[PDB]
Amino acid sequence: AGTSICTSEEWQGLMQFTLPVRLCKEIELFHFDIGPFENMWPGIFVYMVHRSCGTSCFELEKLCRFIMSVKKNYRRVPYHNWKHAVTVAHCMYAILQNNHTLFTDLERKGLLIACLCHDLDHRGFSNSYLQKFDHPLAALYSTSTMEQHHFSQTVSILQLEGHNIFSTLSSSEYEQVLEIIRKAIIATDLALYFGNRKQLEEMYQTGSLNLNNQSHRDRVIGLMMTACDLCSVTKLWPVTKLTANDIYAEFWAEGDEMKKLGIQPIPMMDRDKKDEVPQGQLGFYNAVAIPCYTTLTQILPPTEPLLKACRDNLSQWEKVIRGEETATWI
Ligand SMILES: Cc1cc(C)nc(N)n1
Ligand code: NI
Ligand code: NI
Repeated sequence: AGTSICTSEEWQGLMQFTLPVRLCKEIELFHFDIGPFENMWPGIFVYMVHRSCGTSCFELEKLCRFIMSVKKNYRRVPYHNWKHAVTVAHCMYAILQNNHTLFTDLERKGLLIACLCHDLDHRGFSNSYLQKFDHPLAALYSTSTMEQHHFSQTVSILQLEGHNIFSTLSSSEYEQVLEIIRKAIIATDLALYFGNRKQLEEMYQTGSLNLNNQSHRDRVIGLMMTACDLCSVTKLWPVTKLTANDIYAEFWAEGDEMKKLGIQPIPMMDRDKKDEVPQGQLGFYNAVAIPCYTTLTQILPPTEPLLKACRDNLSQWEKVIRGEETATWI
């Protein structure tokens, strides 16, 4: 109920934080895994905003209140949580650093914020669930149901006293950035991704793609959002594999609720069907991740390491299917 607000101790604590020097180098790399540095996550986000957008892009007090309140509005769910938020934001930073002047200052700040915020107040339930059982959210938001909620939650956070990090923008740039953020968040609806990716592939292959064309820009940004949302699949295998455990933990909890409502869940969400997971992952990589990073690499060549990593993980799932797994810890 209502929007949660960070404590003074929380945001002041973040203000005083300094990132260990060794990580400054690592954070630049696509494969960087935030996993082992939980206490540093919010500081890691400040760092990325500061490197990408300058230490004066936002008032530091407002930025630190914003970040710690964002954290407090992620729920303690197995996957769509704070850790996922910072991970997605880190992928965006890496894409932007490698593609820096293709994007405006306003686009970089909006996108880094959009990624941090893009799953705000996720409950561990899919759009499929919300719509199947007519959750109130589905009444309010007929398509892209959770994504429209994530955007609404973002704007609610900006509206907290002292949290409006975009207040100092010109009224016109203010409207532009909220639009950048809205579009970016809505684009994290995977339902939209299939069409977007297909469109982009065609525009690329015919050579009509034009980043001076706002609709094209929006689409490229959309695909960047997908690439970042799915970046678990671009990490080193052990990291990818542990993250998959958390994702399925959420799926099986949803499947359980469906069973209570008289409906057998899709196999992916069925905890009595774990034998099908390796094949399910294969389908996911072949249908979603591989094409995503393939097209992104065509459009932004510096993102190639994402695609190489995703390819290596596909291979690992293939090995699992064939019975070639080595030891795994959970
Ligand atoms: C977000 C997501 C969803 C699925 C089915 N697999 C993976 N790896 N990631
Ligand atoms: Ni989402
Ligand atoms: Ni997400």
